[PDB]
Amino acid sequence: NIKCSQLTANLQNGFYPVASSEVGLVNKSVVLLPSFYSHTSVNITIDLGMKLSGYGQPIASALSNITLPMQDNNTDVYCIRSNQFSVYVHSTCKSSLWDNVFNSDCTDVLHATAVIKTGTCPFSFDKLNNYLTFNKFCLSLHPVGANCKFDVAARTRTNEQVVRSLYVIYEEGDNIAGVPVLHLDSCTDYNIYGKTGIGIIRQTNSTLLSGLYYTSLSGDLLGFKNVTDGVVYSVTPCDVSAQAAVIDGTIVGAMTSINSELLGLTHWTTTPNFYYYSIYNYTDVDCEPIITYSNIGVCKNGALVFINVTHSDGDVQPISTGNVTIPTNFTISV
Amino acid sequence: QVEYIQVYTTPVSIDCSRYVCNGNPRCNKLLTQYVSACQTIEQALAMGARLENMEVDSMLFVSENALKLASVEAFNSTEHLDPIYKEWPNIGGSWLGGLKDILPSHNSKRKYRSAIEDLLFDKVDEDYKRCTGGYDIADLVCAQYYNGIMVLPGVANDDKMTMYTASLAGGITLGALGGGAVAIPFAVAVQARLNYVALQTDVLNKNQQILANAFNQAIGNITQAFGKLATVAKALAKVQDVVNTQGQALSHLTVQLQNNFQAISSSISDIYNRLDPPSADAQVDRLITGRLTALNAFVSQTLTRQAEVRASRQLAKDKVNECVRSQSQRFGFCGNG
Amino acid sequence: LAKVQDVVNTQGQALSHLTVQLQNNFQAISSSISDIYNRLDPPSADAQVDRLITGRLTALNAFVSQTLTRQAEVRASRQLAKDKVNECVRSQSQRFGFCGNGTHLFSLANAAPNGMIFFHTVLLPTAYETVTAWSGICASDGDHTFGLVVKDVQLTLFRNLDDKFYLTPRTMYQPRVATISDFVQIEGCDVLFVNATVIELPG
Amino acid sequence: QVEYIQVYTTPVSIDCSRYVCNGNPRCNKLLTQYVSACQTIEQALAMGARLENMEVDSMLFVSENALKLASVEAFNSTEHLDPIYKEWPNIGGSWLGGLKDI
Amino acid sequence: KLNNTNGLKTYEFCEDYEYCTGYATNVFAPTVGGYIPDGFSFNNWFLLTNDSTFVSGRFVTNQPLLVNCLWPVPSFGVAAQEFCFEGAQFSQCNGVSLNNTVDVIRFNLNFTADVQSGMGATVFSLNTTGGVILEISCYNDTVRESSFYSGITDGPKYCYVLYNGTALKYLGTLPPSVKEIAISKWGHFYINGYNFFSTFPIDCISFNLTTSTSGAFWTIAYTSYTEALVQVENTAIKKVTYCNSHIN
Ligand SMILES: *[C@@H]1O[C@H](CO)[C@@H](O[C@@H]2O[C@H](CO)[C@@H](O[C@@H]3O[C@H](CO[C@H]4O[C@H](CO)[C@@H](O)[C@H](O)[C@@H]4O)[C@@H](O)[C@H](O[C@H]4O[C@H](CO)[C@@H](O)[C@H](O)[C@@H]4O)[C@@H]3O)[C@H](O)[C@H]2NC(C)=O)[C@H](O)[C@H]1NC(C)=O
Ligand SMILES: *[C@@H]1O[C@H](CO)[C@@H](O[C@@H]2O[C@H](CO)[C@@H](O[C@@H]3O[C@H](CO[C@H]4O[C@H](CO)[C@@H](O)[C@H](O)[C@@H]4O)[C@@H](O)[C@H](O[C@H]4O[C@H](CO)[C@@H](O)[C@H](O)[C@@H]4O)[C@@H]3O)[C@H](O)[C@H]2NC(C)=O)[C@H](O)[C@H]1NC(C)=O
Ligand SMILES: *[C@@H]1O[C@H](CO)[C@@H](O[C@@H]2O[C@H](CO)[C@@H](O[C@@H]3O[C@H](CO[C@H]4O[C@H](CO)[C@@H](O)[C@H](O)[C@@H]4O)[C@@H](O)[C@H](O[C@H]4O[C@H](CO)[C@@H](O)[C@H](O)[C@@H]4O)[C@@H]3O)[C@H](O)[C@H]2NC(C)=O)[C@H](O)[C@H]1NC(C)=O
Ligand SMILES: *[C@@H]1O[C@H](CO)[C@@H](O[C@@H]2O[C@H](CO)[C@@H](O[C@@H]3O[C@H](CO)[C@@H](O)[C@H](O)[C@@H]3O)[C@H](O)[C@H]2NC(C)=O)[C@H](O)[C@H]1NC(C)=O
Ligand SMILES: *[C@@H]1O[C@H](CO)[C@@H](O[C@@H]2O[C@H](CO)[C@@H](O)[C@H](O)[C@H]2NC(C)=O)[C@H](O)[C@H]1NC(C)=O
Ligand SMILES: *[C@@H]1O[C@H](CO)[C@@H](O[C@@H]2O[C@H](CO)[C@@H](O)[C@H](O)[C@H]2NC(C)=O)[C@H](O)[C@H]1NC(C)=O
Ligand SMILES: *[C@@H]1O[C@H](CO)[C@@H](O[C@@H]2O[C@H](CO)[C@@H](O)[C@H](O)[C@H]2NC(C)=O)[C@H](O)[C@H]1NC(C)=O
Ligand SMILES: *[C@@H]1O[C@H](CO)[C@@H](O[C@@H]2O[C@H](CO)[C@@H](O)[C@H](O)[C@H]2NC(C)=O)[C@H](O)[C@H]1NC(C)=O
Ligand SMILES: *[C@@H]1O[C@H](CO)[C@@H](O[C@@H]2O[C@H](CO)[C@@H](O)[C@H](O)[C@H]2NC(C)=O)[C@H](O)[C@H]1NC(C)=O
Ligand SMILES: *[C@@H]1O[C@H](CO)[C@@H](O[C@@H]2O[C@H](CO)[C@@H](O)[C@H](O)[C@H]2NC(C)=O)[C@H](O)[C@H]1NC(C)=O
Ligand SMILES: *[C@@H]1O[C@H](CO)[C@@H](O[C@@H]2O[C@H](CO)[C@@H](O)[C@H](O)[C@H]2NC(C)=O)[C@H](O)[C@H]1NC(C)=O
Ligand SMILES: *[C@@H]1O[C@H](CO)[C@@H](O[C@@H]2O[C@H](CO)[C@@H](O)[C@H](O)[C@H]2NC(C)=O)[C@H](O)[C@H]1NC(C)=O
Ligand SMILES: *[C@@H]1O[C@H](CO)[C@@H](O[C@@H]2O[C@H](CO)[C@@H](O)[C@H](O)[C@H]2NC(C)=O)[C@H](O)[C@H]1NC(C)=O
Ligand SMILES: CCCCCC/C=C\CCCCCCCC(=O)O
Ligand SMILES: CCCCCC/C=C\CCCCCCCC(=O)O
Ligand SMILES: *[C@@H]1O[C@H](CO)[C@@H](O)[C@H](O)[C@H]1NC(C)=O
Ligand SMILES: *[C@@H]1O[C@H](CO)[C@@H](O)[C@H](O)[C@H]1NC(C)=O
Ligand SMILES: *[C@@H]1O[C@H](CO)[C@@H](O)[C@H](O)[C@H]1NC(C)=O
Ligand SMILES: *[C@@H]1O[C@H](CO)[C@@H](O)[C@H](O)[C@H]1NC(C)=O
Ligand SMILES: *[C@@H]1O[C@H](CO)[C@@H](O)[C@H](O)[C@H]1NC(C)=O
Ligand SMILES: *[C@@H]1O[C@H](CO)[C@@H](O)[C@H](O)[C@H]1NC(C)=O
Ligand SMILES: *[C@@H]1O[C@H](CO)[C@@H](O)[C@H](O)[C@H]1NC(C)=O
Ligand SMILES: *[C@@H]1O[C@H](CO)[C@@H](O)[C@H](O)[C@H]1NC(C)=O
Ligand SMILES: *[C@@H]1O[C@H](CO)[C@@H](O)[C@H](O)[C@H]1NC(C)=O
Repeated sequence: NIKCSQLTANLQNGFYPVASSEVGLVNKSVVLLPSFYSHTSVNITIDLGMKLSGYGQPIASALSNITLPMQDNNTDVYCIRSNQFSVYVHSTCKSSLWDNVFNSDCTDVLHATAVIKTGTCPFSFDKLNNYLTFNKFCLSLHPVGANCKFDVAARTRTNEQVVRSLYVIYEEGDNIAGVPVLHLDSCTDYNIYGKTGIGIIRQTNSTLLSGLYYTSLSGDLLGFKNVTDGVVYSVTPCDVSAQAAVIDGTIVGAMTSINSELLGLTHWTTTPNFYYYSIYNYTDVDCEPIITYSNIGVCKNGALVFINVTHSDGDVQPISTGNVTIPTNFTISV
Repeated sequence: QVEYIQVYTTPVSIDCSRYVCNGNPRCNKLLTQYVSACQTIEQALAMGARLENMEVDSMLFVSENALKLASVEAFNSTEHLDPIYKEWPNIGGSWLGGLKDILPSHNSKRKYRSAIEDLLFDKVDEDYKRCTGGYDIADLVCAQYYNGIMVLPGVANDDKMTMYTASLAGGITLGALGGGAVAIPFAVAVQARLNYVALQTDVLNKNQQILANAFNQAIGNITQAFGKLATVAKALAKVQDVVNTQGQALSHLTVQLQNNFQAISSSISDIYNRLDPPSADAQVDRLITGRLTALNAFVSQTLTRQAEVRASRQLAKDKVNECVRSQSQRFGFCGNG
Repeated sequence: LAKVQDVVNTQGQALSHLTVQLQNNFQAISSSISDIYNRLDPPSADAQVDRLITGRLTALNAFVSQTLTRQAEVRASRQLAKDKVNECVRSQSQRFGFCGNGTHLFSLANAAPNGMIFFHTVLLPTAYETVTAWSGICASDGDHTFGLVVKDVQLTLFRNLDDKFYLTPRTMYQPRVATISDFVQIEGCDVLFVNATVIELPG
Repeated sequence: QVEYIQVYTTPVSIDCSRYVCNGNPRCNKLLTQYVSACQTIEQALAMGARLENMEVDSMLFVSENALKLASVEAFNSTEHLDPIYKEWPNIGGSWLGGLKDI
Repeated sequence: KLNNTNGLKTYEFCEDYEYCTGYATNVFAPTVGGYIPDGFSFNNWFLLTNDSTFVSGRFVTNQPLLVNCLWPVPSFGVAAQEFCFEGAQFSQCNGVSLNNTVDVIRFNLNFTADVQSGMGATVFSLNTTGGVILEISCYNDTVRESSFYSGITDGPKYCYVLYNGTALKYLGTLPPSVKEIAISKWGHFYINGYNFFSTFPIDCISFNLTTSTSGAFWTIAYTSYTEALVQVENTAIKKVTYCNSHIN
């Protein structure tokens, strides 16, 4: 892994940046503000019409139809009037013979599926059911007043062609949520009040009286509050940076901040700044440092030494009183 | 007279992959397509720090015998004084009233630290084991660490420099080099310095008391100024500027992670939670480009500052060698007078 | 070796970065002016080429700034090199610690990529000679008492087995016989002076 | 031989809000969200100019008696000469030909 | 200070509340112009936010900190009023009032179980634009949507927005550490400084509140927006400096 990160198969001795661990499968935690439960399903029906061109290729008709659920005696504008919603697409295929009359089912060559592509919208249609929150979300077949639009396309074994457009009118907020607990002390994928990420959530006994959630200077979530009992939870990344020491193409040690095993190393010691894991059988030591870093050095047996300042006898002083020393026996230094 | 000279910079380690991608596995594969972009930044930053460490290490040194004599207790005792110096009460003598503010004392928190050093380090975070427990909300330094920004100690350290300066101070009174720590009074060394300036032909009416009193009063007024005389003001301003610049540089790099770079959001997890991968990749590429440009600018500014501190350290080395470890024959080099 | 390698690598990298910026289209359809004029009519092509012009001018400005900064730094380094040549190679310096760590004997120079390498030959001691030193001589001519100090403050006065006075430098142990022209006569004496009569005085 | 060395720069003061907003009352209200941004710029410039002024002022000095003798007219006269130099016509002497341009 | 023990009642006079109790009071008299004095404690006072909360720092902000009037509610007293956001020059004001229009109204009260409403389950009654009447009501049991509920209780309290006597919106349970409620005439509600919900713009609002037998005294502040430098430590206000003069 270090070789792949460093883009070379022959590593020179030294220190290389690694992660304290790797993140695999995780659970999802979602936290929202209290509300009533009222869920709606929005089913969109797309009827595609296909013909065969004079060149023998499938052509998707512009006479394909989109049908939204019935609302206020209409099926051209459907909007949300509940607290939660989900969206589904149901597709159908028909065939024609250049007469624009669709009476037969779609053949194997002409079979197509209806796909809704992002278009100009700042979200995907398939991602609406991923806990996105709006103050207003409302779909139309007419372009007036629309903030953005999706693209309706027919996908065939050899092609994909846009046939229609679906327009969206939305207002940001948290009143409506699109839908398909809290996990503590383990790495989890969290969506807390619209803040999304991966990390570890822990319960602290701190007492912050103001606000709901807290962020860092870069915008990362650092903690949040439970709206029922006012308990503050802290959020930390579930991996940190570490330094691996490589001598003669092998891992001999690793400096880290988490007191947990990494990189296959078992033994460890504590230094005023970090934890040093190593192959050396820990419970100082005398060895020659092979590699150096900051104020410390690492030997060939994976042991840690601290580099001291240079020592000298001292400077001769301009004093003529008592017993004094004058240098006598001289060699040459270059 | 007081003079401040900067010797080293504060080394900063940047984890480029964690700065650009906030640990997101999908952003890492996208950043891989930028060939050797993080590697170049990391290598430049590491090479600069290694060169500075090598240059600094060939300048600091200590001697054990001089370290045994460099304390207020040693200067106030008559233990190490050579037998001929029986009339003298202690090493420091009438000069001690000043030397007590400059010499290290055991009435201090850290080893080899003096009162003036305490005042300077109070008037004008290194442990990252506290940023992982999650017992409270993280502070600024822990958050910067979460963003891939670490501040490390180098070979040049407040401990090694204190040992260096204490050994330099204690080496003035070391009478011989072959064996144990033999000591001479401070007044004897001052008399030798006076003889170097001009051969003293009045051996009877010596008036070193006037010089000692003036030195004590000057050191006392300097110590007052450091805790609450234009040289002291200039030194304080220079130290404050040096400290402020590095903090501003670090904070400006963290404020660039809140920039959209013409994308829908500034959060990679927010982009990958709202868009299909074909479009989320095109939105994340802009953040990757902008966040790499920011790191390149940071590296350039750091290398320029290291280049200037090189010359500053050369001047400091000359001052130590020619004003502290010897008496200079250059006019006006070690102060006005 | 590290310094020379860093110098070479940085020089190369600056030019490489300058060259790599010609593949950047600054919000334009292409980074090739010929292709732009081949694909678009002049009124649109000019508006497309303006972006390339602006971006390339900005790149040139950045290159010029970094070049001037590097030149100032090398100017300081060249001043240091000239001082080293004049005071370590073309003469012997009286400055402590300037031409290496130790007592400077001589220096040689060789050419290196973009500069010079200095070989400083210095003296390294391996032993110390211990002598009992004196600050002066309190001389008594029966009733008249005066003092003798040393003209040169760089010399140390001591006594051999036969109680003859010798002078030595403190840089190296090279004892010599002390004569009367090496002393200055003064009125007072000191408690740390050595007591001697006119018989034992230097000749 | 002639040598030139630079001793100081030409200091510049910037009013951050007047540069960004051309005295517009409405633009200043938007810049309040960047009040830290302008304060960082102004402090960096003022501190750099204060430190150069401190170092230049501790380098220059004059002597009142030396400035009296520092003129072409004073070197061409014998008014300030010690009376033991009565055999000399003036201070400048034969070196006055080149000292008159300095 | 009153002390009753076994039928014997004693009382002491207190000039400084902090001296007799150890912590500062929230009753203050605004200076000329409507500014909070320079040594105030800011105990039930928060920074209003629609986003994350600042923990520690210094910020120049436009906040409702210009006090048109401060109303100290005496111990064992009732504060009842139907206030339309247009002038707050009342005789209950502590100090000198201002004739400016009011933007925000803040109740600086520990909303514990000892707080009781004289309107029943209704805590606030809002008359919105067009004469639409909304109501904030907290009950001892949950209410189904578009339905209705079917002196003090103990346990959780569930709070609702009612439009025509039927539950329109569910807000949540009342937390145990509510210290201030700020209401803006544009319909925004801030609880401990955070905007939890909003309604239509409010033409006029009615309330009728009391702290019962606690003997606790609290304040209502009528406030307007102003520019100020605020220092915050642990999400709490430490110092407020108004930009009301040249040196300021
Ligand atoms: C500038 O240049 C000067 C030279 O002029 C350098 O000073 C010399 O530095 C060396 C290295 O520190 C000094 O030598 C060391 O002395 C130690 C003490 O000696 C004791 O033991 C020996 C027997 O071993 C006795 O003869 C002696 O009387 C003492 O009792 C030695 O222990 C050191 O040995 C080294 O090698 C062994 C073998 O591996 C190691 O185990 C030791 O740890 C050690 O590394 C060594 O000999 C020397 O005395 C200094 N000389 C002078 C004249 O000062 C400066 O260091 C240099 N400065 C800079 C900044 O580079
Ligand atoms: C509204 O809600 C708040 C909660 O935020 C309540 O506030 C606390 O209430 C208690 C009870 O009155 C106050 O307690 C007093 O604390 C003093 C010590 O305090 C300061 O320093 C400590 C540090 O240790 C802080 O933690 C603390 O907050 C204070 O700032 C004690 O000295 C007081 O009691 C002592 O003195 C009295 C009189 O001399 C004696 O009779 C006692 O025996 C004792 O020696 C007292 O315990 C506390 O200060 C309040 N905290 C605050 C304001 O932050 C409000 O009381 C509550 N109000 C209503 C209307 O219910
Ligand atoms: C949390 O989030 C909410 C929602 O975004 C924010 O709400 C806004 O709050 C501001 C107050 O800070 C409201 O601003 C006011 O709007 C009034 C109505 O606007 C109409 O009329 C004005 C002209 O009078 C037109 O310019 C405008 O286009 C509208 O047609 C204005 O009348 C107010 O200005 C008046 O009062 C101010 C003093 O308060 C005077 O200085 C003015 O001269 C004038 O007399 C003012 O502009 C805004 O309407 C709210 N938006 C809404 C309700 O959607 C919160 O501010 C935010 N909270 C925090 C703490 O961040
Ligand atoms: C800062 O420097 C000033 C001098 O510029 C110091 O003031 C001086 O203090 C000494 C006392 O230590 C005064 O001494 C004379 O001393 C003898 C001592 O026996 C005393 O008998 C005389 O009455 C007289 O005080 C000295 O005159 C005084 N100088 C001035 C100008 O007032 C001051 O103490 C220094 N502050 C420190 C050291 O922190
Ligand atoms: C899409 O809908 C249109 C309109 O309803 C359909 O076209 C109609 O087809 C019927 C026969 O089923 C004809 O009688 C009408 O005259 C047609 N209308 C028009 C305007 O041409 C069309 O078949 C649908 N397309 C599909 C199902 O692919
Ligand atoms: C906020 O606190 C409440 C109350 O402590 C938590 O609700 C409890 O959740 C646990 C675990 O699901 C249940 O066993 C309890 O019965 C619940 N208690 C009540 C009173 O409802 C709630 O889970 C906390 N919020 C989060 C997001 O964890
Ligand atoms: C300097 O060292 C000499 C030895 O080189 C010391 O002389 C010796 O002193 C000891 C201790 O008193 C005696 O036992 C020896 O007999 C002395 N030796 C000789 C040859 O006389 C001398 O005392 C030292 N001088 C000082 C000032 O410390
Ligand atoms: C400097 O080195 C010389 C040569 O090694 C030393 O002289 C020797 O001293 C020992 C001990 O007294 C004698 O046994 C040898 O015979 C000497 N050698 C010669 C060639 O004369 C000398 O001692 C050293 N100087 C010191 C240690 O101060
Ligand atoms: C500043 O000092 C200079 C001298 O260093 C003063 O110059 C003197 O000015 C007076 C009045 O113009 C002349 O008569 C003298 O001849 C000048 N002196 C010399 C030595 O040339 C100057 O006046 C001072 N300025 C102030 C404001 O006091
Ligand atoms: C120095 O003073 C002498 C004597 O006054 C100046 O020489 C005179 O120059 C004027 C023209 O400026 C002639 O008319 C006189 O004949 C000269 N007098 C002589 C030669 O005795 C001379 O110019 C002055 N030099 C300077 C100012 O550099
Ligand atoms: C209220 O008054 C009672 C008495 O009425 C006080 O209780 C007394 O406290 C003192 C110490 O101060 C004890 O020695 C007495 O024994 C107590 N008396 C009784 C009757 O129990 C009580 O401290 C007062 N409360 C205050 C001042 O807060
Ligand atoms: C606030 O609520 C209180 C408590 O309900 C009201 O007090 C009532 O006043 C009416 C007359 O207006 C009396 O008949 C009731 O007996 C009172 N109830 C009590 C004292 O418990 C009070 O009127 C309300 N204040 C207003 C509307 O301003
Ligand atoms: C809510 O406010 C509206 C504001 O219009 C009140 O309606 C007014 O009531 C007054 C009462 O004197 C009438 O004279 C006005 O004609 C009404 N205006 C309109 C536009 O209808 C309304 O009464 C208030 N509602 C409550 C319950 O107090
Ligand atoms: C009683 C009037 C309406 C109250 C509505 C209450 C509903 C939601 C607000 C939750 C506020 C949480 C604030 C933090 C509480 C704490 O610190 O314990
Ligand atoms: C008409 C405008 C005249 C401007 C005169 C400027 C006056 C004083 C100098 C201001 C700048 C001082 C340099 C920085 C140091 C500091 O701000 O303290
Ligand atoms: C998710 O939570 C379950 C319990 O609900 C737990 O057993 C499981 O290990 C968790 N999964 C992961 C991938 O951490
Ligand atoms: C919508 O489609 C689902 C399947 O996706 C179906 O079960 C459900 O009945 C439909 N809901 C409607 C039409 O309201
Ligand atoms: C909607 O259409 C139906 C016929 O399907 C009609 O009876 C009804 O009155 C219409 N709704 C309204 C509100 O007019
Ligand atoms: C490490 O050493 C201990 C004794 O200090 C021993 O018991 C243990 O087995 C060793 N571990 C190894 C060799 O892995
Ligand atoms: C490092 O130097 C210090 C200070 O002289 C000394 O106390 C310590 O023992 C040294 N460490 C080693 C391993 O020699
Ligand atoms: C020299 O003689 C004086 C008295 O004249 C005496 O005090 C002193 O100790 C003597 N010094 C030495 C070095 O013998
Ligand atoms: C409000 O008071 C100010 C003085 O504070 C006065 O000038 C103004 O006329 C008053 N406005 C009204 C509407 O009464
Ligand atoms: C609410 O209070 C009523 C009486 O006021 C009682 O009948 C009912 O059970 C209470 N509900 C709960 C959940 O305690
Ligand atoms: C409110 O409910 C009443 C009956 O309680 C009814 O007469 C009236 O029409 C309702 N108004 C609205 C707007 O629903």
